[PDB]
Amino acid sequence: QQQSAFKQLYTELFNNEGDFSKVSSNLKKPLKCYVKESYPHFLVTDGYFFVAPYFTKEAVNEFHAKFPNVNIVDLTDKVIVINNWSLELRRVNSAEVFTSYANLEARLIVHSFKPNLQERLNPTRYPVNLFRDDEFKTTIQHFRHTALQAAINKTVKGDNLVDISKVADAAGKKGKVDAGIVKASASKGDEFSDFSFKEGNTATLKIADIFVQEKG
Amino acid sequence: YEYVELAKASLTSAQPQHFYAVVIDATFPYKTNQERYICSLKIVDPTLYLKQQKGAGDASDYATLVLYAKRFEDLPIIHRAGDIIRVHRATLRLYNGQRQFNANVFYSSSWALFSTDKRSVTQEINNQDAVSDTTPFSFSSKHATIEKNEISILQNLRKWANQYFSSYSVISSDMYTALNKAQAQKGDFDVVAKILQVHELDEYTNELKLKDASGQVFYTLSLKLKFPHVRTGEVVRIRSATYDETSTQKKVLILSHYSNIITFIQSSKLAKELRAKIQDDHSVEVASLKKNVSLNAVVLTEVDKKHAALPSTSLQDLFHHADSDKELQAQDTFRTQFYVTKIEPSDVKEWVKGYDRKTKKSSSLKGASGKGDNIFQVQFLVKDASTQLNNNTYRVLLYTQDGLGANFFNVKADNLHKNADARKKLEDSAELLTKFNSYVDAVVERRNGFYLIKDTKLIY
DNA sequence: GGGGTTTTGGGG
DNA sequence: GGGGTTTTGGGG
DNA sequence: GGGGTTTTGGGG
Ligand SMILES: [Cl-]
Ligand code: NA
Ligand code: NA
Ligand code: NA
Ligand code: NA
Repeated sequence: QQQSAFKQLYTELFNNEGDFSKVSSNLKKPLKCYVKESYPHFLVTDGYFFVAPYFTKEAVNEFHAKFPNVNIVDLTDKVIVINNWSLELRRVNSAEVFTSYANLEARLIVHSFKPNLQERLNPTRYPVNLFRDDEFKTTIQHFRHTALQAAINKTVKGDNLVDISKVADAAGKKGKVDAGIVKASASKGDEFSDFSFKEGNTATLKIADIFVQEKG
Repeated sequence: YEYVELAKASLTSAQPQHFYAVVIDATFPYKTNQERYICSLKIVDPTLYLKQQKGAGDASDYATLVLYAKRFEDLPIIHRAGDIIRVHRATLRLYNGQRQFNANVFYSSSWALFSTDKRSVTQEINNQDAVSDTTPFSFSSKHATIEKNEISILQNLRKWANQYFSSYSVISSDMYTALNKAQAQKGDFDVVAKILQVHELDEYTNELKLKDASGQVFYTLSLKLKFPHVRTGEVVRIRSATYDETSTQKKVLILSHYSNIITFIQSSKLAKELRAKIQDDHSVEVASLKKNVSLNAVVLTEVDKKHAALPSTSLQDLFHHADSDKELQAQDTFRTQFYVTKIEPSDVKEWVKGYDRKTKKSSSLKGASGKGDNIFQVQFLVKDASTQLNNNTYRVLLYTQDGLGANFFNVKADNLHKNADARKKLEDSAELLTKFNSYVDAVVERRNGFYLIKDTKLIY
């Protein structure tokens, strides 16, 4: 039994080809999470891991309406309740986005959240980046392995085996090692991109904009 | 500079004192806030190293050393227990009954590290010789001076360190928690275990497979940059680990930025005893092979003993740099690790072909014997951590006509169209090889631009 | 007081 | 000059 | 000091 709500949710999203409709319905309930940080990075925890929520322009406007006495960028150490939310898979540059792995990111899209101002939460372990977890990284590697193996079996055909004479009597034979490089897919660039999940799309606010909207 | 022994240092002076001591434990240097870094260590010497042994239980006694700095680079990275540290200008006080030496490196204090073994950890990793037995391998500030009179102090302390480590555990039982009791700990704890496997999870991270004296196996992530000294078969002390409650598929320890992984000097009695006592466990692997999806890595092969000291080379280097890098061009034999994405030819029955040694031609055995000597002509398409994100798969051959890789499958070449036993074993091997999380550890020989597997055999 | 530095006598 | 430090103004 | 950073958020 997975004690971490975020790990179970994100793992199921990846195990179901990034299809949010295929993830268990009994997991799409409101999320009560502790705000670890709010700026420069807004990070929330579930008592075990921290993830970065992605707020829609609607979500913040609604928040600023029902809660005028509350700045979002100052919610550090406070708790929030995400009533309406969705998850989606996105292709990113993991060298720049720390809340990602192997150029993939499962995003928590927030549509509606209420700040339970001054609610003291239970003592928990130090929160770690879900995208740095051994099992979760492995789960993402499995996801990539499946996509890669499927692409390779579709792309590579005809058994173009190296002729045995090339490696027999190689006394006076010299070759270049790049002769062993085989393209894995019909991808346009040097990066493998032949995935079947449809990259989710949704406009989200940059944490910097919400900072300006609250203190120019 | 006058050097004082640990138990003889003054608790009343509050004046800066100096000493030489053997380091037995240390946190990694860590940041506490916006301007401070700390490194905490446990130190011993001939006057302070063992608790009143009667009802003590051969537990180690020690002083503590807390080093404060404004920069990460001003603190010592302790990769190994048993080396020596020389400290200048430390103030001593009693902290909960024990002797605590404090030193502000950001002010006027300094430290220097000396190797007890012939080479420092970093010098062993890079295969370098030490300048001399009186040269510190690391030190704070822009300069370190060793006076003629210190030479005897250093030499005598080294001799003592070896006597101490070979006669005592040093890291006594009260200094760590058995892995099979890790789940019972309220917070963090320490570990002393043998590294059974170092699995390159990705470009920046190793996954260590650990097993301690209790027989329990645990995995933990270890950054390559942070702990470059991790080696299979070696015993380490892990300072500060926590039990991961959220890992369901395997037992995992979580490490923090202050956590440290420490090896032992050659003379270590504890390390010697654990290297011999703790033995390889494939119980996790065997169990995972029964599951459709294994979150646990399985190294399916083993290389010949004569190669167990050969350093590994990534696929990125093997296929993209072997014709341009000076060091790679001078070698024909390499060791590497990878996972198999696809095996060609697709039909397992065609893995064995008849080979005509005169014409250097192979042919299908569907028509049988008329093709010559039976050989394996298998072509693996592989990938690894170094080439994980690219759009390539790499060819690695198992062409056994000249003897290379003949016993890879533990199945002598035979007509697979006729021998059901051999065909079945190979089909099973094919499924294992292409399964997610299955990896191959192999030695290859470069021949006419291709890499042929040799001195490697499946162990499942 | 004492470093390293240049301030080369004096702030906080 | 400026730190850390305690010397709390002044050495070399 | 048996600990919690980040132009370092895969040494810190
Ligand atoms: Cl060649
Ligand atoms: Na001065
Ligand atoms: Na001066
Ligand atoms: Na001064
Ligand atoms: Na002063």
